[PDB]
Amino acid sequence: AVPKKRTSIYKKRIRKNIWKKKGYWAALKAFSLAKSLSTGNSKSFF
Amino acid sequence: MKHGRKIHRLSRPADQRRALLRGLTTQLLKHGRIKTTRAKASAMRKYVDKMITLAKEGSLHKRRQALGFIYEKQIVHALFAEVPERYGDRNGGYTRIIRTLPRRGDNAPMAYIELV
Amino acid sequence: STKCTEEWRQLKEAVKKEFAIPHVPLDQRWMFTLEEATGPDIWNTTWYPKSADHVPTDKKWYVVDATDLILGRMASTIAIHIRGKNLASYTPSVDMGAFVIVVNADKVAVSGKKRTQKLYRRHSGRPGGLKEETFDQLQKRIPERIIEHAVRGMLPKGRLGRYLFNHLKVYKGAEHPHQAQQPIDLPLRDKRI
Amino acid sequence: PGKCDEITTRGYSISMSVDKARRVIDQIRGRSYAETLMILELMPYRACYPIFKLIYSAAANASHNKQFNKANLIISKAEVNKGITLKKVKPRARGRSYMIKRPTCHITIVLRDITHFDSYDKFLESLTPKKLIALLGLMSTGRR
Amino acid sequence: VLPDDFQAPEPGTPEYNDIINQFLPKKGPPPPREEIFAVVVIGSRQYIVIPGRWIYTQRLKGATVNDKIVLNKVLLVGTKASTYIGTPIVTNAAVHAVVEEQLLDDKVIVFKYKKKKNYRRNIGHRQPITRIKITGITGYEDYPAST
RNA sequence: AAGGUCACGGCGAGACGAGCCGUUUAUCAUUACGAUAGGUGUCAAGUGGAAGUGCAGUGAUGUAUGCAGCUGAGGCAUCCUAACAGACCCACAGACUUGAAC
RNA sequence: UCAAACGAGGAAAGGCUUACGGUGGAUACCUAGGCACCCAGAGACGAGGAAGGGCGUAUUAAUCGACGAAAUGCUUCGGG
RNA sequence: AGGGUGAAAAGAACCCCCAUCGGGGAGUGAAAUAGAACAUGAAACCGUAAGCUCUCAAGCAGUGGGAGGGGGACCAGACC
RNA sequence: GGCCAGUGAGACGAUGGGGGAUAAGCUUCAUCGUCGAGAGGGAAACAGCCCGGAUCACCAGCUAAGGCCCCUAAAUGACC
RNA sequence: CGGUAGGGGAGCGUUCCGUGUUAGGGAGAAACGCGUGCGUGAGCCGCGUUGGACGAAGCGGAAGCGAGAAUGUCGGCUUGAGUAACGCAAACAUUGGUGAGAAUCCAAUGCCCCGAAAACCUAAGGGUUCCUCCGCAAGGUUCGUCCACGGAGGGUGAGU
RNA sequence: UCGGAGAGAGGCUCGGUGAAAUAGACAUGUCUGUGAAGAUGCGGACUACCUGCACCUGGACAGAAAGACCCUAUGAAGCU
Repeated sequence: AVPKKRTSIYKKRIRKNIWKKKGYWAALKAFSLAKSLSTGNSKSFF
Repeated sequence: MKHGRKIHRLSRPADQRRALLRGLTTQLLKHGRIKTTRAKASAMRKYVDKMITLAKEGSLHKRRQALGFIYEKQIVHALFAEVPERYGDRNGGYTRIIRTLPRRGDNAPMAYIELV
Repeated sequence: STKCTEEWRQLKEAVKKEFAIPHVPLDQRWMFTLEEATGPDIWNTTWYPKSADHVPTDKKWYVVDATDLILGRMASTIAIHIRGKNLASYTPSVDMGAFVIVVNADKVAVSGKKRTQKLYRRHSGRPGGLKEETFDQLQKRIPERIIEHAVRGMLPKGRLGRYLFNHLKVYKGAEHPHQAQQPIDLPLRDKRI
Repeated sequence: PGKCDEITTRGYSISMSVDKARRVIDQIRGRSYAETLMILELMPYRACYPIFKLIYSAAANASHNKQFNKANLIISKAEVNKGITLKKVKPRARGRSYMIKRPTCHITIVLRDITHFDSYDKFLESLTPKKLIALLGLMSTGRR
Repeated sequence: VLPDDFQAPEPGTPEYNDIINQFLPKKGPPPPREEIFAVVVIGSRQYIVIPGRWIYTQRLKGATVNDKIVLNKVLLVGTKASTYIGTPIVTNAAVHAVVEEQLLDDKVIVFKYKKKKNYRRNIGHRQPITRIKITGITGYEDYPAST
C-alpha cells in the first residue's frame, strides 16, 4: 500500500495532463450548450 | 446487476424516498412549476401522472386514496375540481421536463417541471 | 491562404535545392569532386554512410532456390547478405543489407535426424503451455517458418536486426510474387551443401 | 514586446488551487473573447468564475486602457503560476498532526488584438531596411 | 496610441527579375588543386594527403612555425588515372608541406575511479599537436601500375 | 464530404469509458420497416375480496353489489409529454521506385 | 491502369536545450542588536516600605516606557 | 519564529473592470519589471513560448561513432 | 637506529597433512599464486582459474592466453 | 610512474588582518549568471539590456577554512495525488426574500428526529464566546450574503 | 453442504475542499543461468504499441521500528 519510491517529472506530467485533457473534453460540450443557448427555439432553459 | 428493475431509486433509502415523492409531488401540485433534479423530475413524472389520472374519475374511493397519498388536506379538494375541466381529452402526458443550468456547488443536472 | 503553405513550402524546397547538395553514389566514383575537398575531412575519419547510401529503393534483391539445400548453412549465407557484410560499405549501425527471397521452403534438406528429433518448441507466459512441436510438424504445417526461425537467430536481435528481419521474403511455393528490381540469383561461397 | 500589441493583466493570489485553475485556463487558450465569454458563462467549475472575472476585467481593460474591440481579441498565453500556500496544522487520531496547505494561484493573462497591415503580395525586396523595420511587425519564418 | 497606419508613398514593385535573381544565387568556384593523392606516414600513423589540407599531427619535438617541410615518407601516391603502389616507400618522393603554428587539442579529462574503495583522480591531457598545410606532391614518376 | 463524437430519450449493455436501440407530419394502401422512454387505455399476472350503502346480528362480525379494489418492473395499442435547439472532429487522390500491357 | 518493394513528409502527451515568469530566501552589502577583553568604579537597595509585579494616570483606541489619587507629573537651587 | 521600498511616502489625484481583494492606464520617483507579500533573488519546485525528436519499445538512462534536421555565423572544414 | 602509522575477522586454487564420512564455497595448519589493494583480454554472464601488470594521448602496428559459420573480429583453410 | 588501511612532499580556494584611506569602482565593486580561453586539478582570467557600493593582485599571517552521506539538523518544495476522507445510515423538499453570486443565510408550508432529551435551570470550568451594526483576508473538513471568526459600540443592577 | 436475493454506509462517476505513511534517480518484462549461494538493473533466449481507469495482492528479500527471541558488552537495572 505504501509507495516504494516516487514518480518522475515524466510520469507526473503525463498523468496530470491526462487529468487536464479530461478537463478539456467537457467544454466543447459546454461550447455546444452555450451555442444552443443562443437565439433559437429550444424547449429548455426557462 | 439491474436487469429490468424499473423502479427509479434515488440517493435516499426507501421510506425517505417515499416521503420525497409525496412531498415533492404535493408541492408540485401546489405551485405547478417547480425546480428539481432530473432524477427527482422523472420520479415526479410517474407519480404525478398517477395523481392527475387518479382523481380524473372523481369518486370517493379515488378521492380517499388520493387524499391518502398527498400530504396537504386542501390541495386534494382543489385537484378534482380542476383536473376534469383542464386535463380532459389530454389522455396522458401531463407534465414537461424543461431542463436548466446545473446547480452551483454540485454540478447537479437540474430540471424544471411544468404542468402541460 | 493555401498559397502560404504551398508557395513558402516550394520556396523552402527551392532553397533546399540551392543551399544543399546531393549525395553521389559509390559507382565508378573517384575520390572527390573539387567542392568536396573544400568541405569536411571525410578521409582521415572513418567513412559513415549518409541517407542517400542506404536507400531501400536501390538495394539488391536475391533469390535462392531452397530445393535440396541444407538449412543452417543456407541460413548463414542468407545472413551474411542480410547484414551487408559482402559490401565494402558495411557499417554495423545502419541498414546496409540486401533483400533476399527464398522460394521452395517446403523442400529444405537437413542432415542426420533433424526431421524427427529437432523441436521448435514455444511457450506463452503461463505455465504448462510449452508447445511440443517437431520439424516435420512445421514442414507439414507451415514450412516458411522453418527458414524464418533459422535466420532470425543469425541477425542481431536489437532494433536493427528487427528492421532487417523484414528484408527476408520466404515463400513456400515454386513462384514468388516479386518483380521489384529483377532479382539476381544469390552468390554462394559454400562448397558443402 | 511585439511593438504595442498585447495587454498583460496580473491577478491576486486568489483562494483556490493552482491545478484546477490550470485545467480551466488551459481550456480557454487560443480562443477569442466571444468564445471564452460564452464558455466561461457555462463551464461547470468553481475555478471558472475568477478566470471569467479576469478575462472580463482584462478585455474591458483592453478597451479602456487601449481602444480596441471585444471581437477581434484572442487570448495570447494565459499563464497561471503558484502563489503563497498557507499551512494548517490539523490534528488526526493516534496523536498525529497533518499539514493541510491552503493553496493560492497567481494568474497572468495576456490578450492580443490583430493590428495588421495585410500586405498585398509576398515578393521580397532587399532594399530600404529602415522601411523593412516598420513594414514587418509580426510575421513567421524569419530568414537572415 | 493606435494601429499605426497604412503608409502611402505610392511604391511600385520592380518585377524585372534581373536584379534579385542576380543577387540571391552566388557563383563560387572551387580552386582546382590537381589530380594527385598520397598517403604519408607521420609518427606511426598514416594520413590521406591531398595538396592543400589543414591536417593535424603529432610533431612538437621541434619544428619552427611557417616552415617549409618535405614529408618524404610516402607510400601509395596516386593520380586520377594511375596510382603507384609503394613497395614500402615510393623512391625520391616529396610531399611538400608547410608546418604551421603549433596547437594544443581539446581537453581529454582522464578521471579514474575504481569503486567504494575510495579513489578518484581528475587529471587532464592537452596533446601537443601540430597543424600542417600541404603544398604539392612531387617525385613520383617511377613504376606505374594502372589498371 | 462519406463516417464519427457531444447533446438528446434510454437499454434485456454497463463501475467510468464502452457497446446497442431510437433522435418526429415518428406511413398512405393490398399483406413484414418510422413507437426510443414515460404516461394513458386494455390484456396476461400478484394479493385476493376495497370504500360507501343495504341486510342479519345487542355487539364483535358475516353477507350482496363484486374473480370486485389496488398493484401493471411484463405484452399490445396510442404521438399526450420529452426526443427540440445544436455544436465539433475528419476534407481537397493519397510521398519516393520498378515490371506488364494499353 | 494493375501488381510488387520501401516507409519517408507533416503528425500527440512528453524528453533535451534555450528564453521569460511565479513560490523560495542561499549568496553579496549592511544594521536597528549582541559577545569578549583592558582601564577605573560599583556590587549600593529595604519598615523613611525594597527587587519584582497588579491596577491606573494624557483631550480622545490598544501596546511599551515614565509616573503613582500630588499619577504621561510636583518644589527648590544651578546649566541652557 | 518572523530584519532591510525609497534619498525623501514624494504610499498612486483622476478614468475603467468592480461587492471587495486585486489589475491596467495616468501621476511621483533616477528606478513602479523599488508598489507596500515592496532592497540583490540562487537551487529544489511549478509553469508558458521557440528548435529537434519519441507511440514494435527492454533501459543506473551515460559514453564512443553519428543518420536526418535546426541556429547563428568567419578563420565558411569550425561552434552549439 | 630516530620520528611515526595502520594491521592483528582473511578468501579461494595447487601440493603436504590432521578433524569429517580423504563430504562440504567445511575447519585448522606448512610452502606458493591471485584477490584483498588489480584495471584489461579470455572464461556467455561471474573476486581468487589462464594470459597479463593500466602515467597519458593516437580513427597507429605486432602478439600472449584464447579463437577464425552467423549473432560477434579473424579460415564454410589444407591433409590424415 | 595500478593501488585499499596508511606515510611523506607540493599547491588551489574561502573570510579577516599588515601593506591599505592599495590599484580599481554609479563611465558599475561584491553578488548572480555566462564561456569556441588557460591549468595535473583544486581554480584563474574574460564577457553579461540582471544588480547597485565596495574592494583586487603581489608579498605574508590566522582560522567556527572547503559537504554527498551521520534513521544528521533547520527552512523551502516535491511524490503518493487531485487519491483516501469530508467525523453515524434523525432527512429533508419546494416556494418566496436578500445579493454580484444561494443546496447551505432568512421567512412560510409540509416531512422527519429526541422527548428521564438531542428540553429548561444551576455547581465547576471557560472568560466576553452574550447583543446591534459592519466585513468575508485567515478559520468553518464544501459553499456562504452566515458564524462561538475579524472590527466598533454596548451589556452582568440583590437587606431577602 | 452451497451458496442466493434484497435494503442502507462506503466503494464507481461528477462539482467543491483536500492529506498521509513512503521515496537515491528511475526509460521499473518472463524464463533460465550466474552472482554475497532467492536479479526489472549481469548473460542468452522468448515475449511485449503508448498510456489510463476499476479490482486482486504474488514480488519489489514491500512500509514500520537501530529484532522483544540468540550471542557479544570486563554494559544498566530489579530481585535472591
